[PDB]
Amino acid sequence: MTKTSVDCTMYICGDSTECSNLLLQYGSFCTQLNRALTGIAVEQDKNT
Amino acid sequence: NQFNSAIGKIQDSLSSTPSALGKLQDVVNQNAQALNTLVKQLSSNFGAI
Repeated sequence: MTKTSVDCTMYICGDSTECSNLLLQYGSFCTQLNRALTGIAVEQDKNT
Repeated sequence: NQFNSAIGKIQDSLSSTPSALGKLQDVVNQNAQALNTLVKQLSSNFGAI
């Protein structure tokens, strides 16, 4: 499948510092989403 | 002779060379890390004081 990566910060905020401080203050969801996104790509490379 | 030698080669490879159990390690990692998250989430303010 297509290997997609999503910048959680930008996609949620899009170049907004105060939105960034809110979301970092909200927890560490961006890591998990990113790092599953990776896992899922490197799994695509491994299927092929 | 041959099948002995192959068993011995498996013995060195699993004795010295690392990263041979990457699958099982990865599973253990990925579980432990889901927990360390969910714990580390347990200390977020979610808008509260």
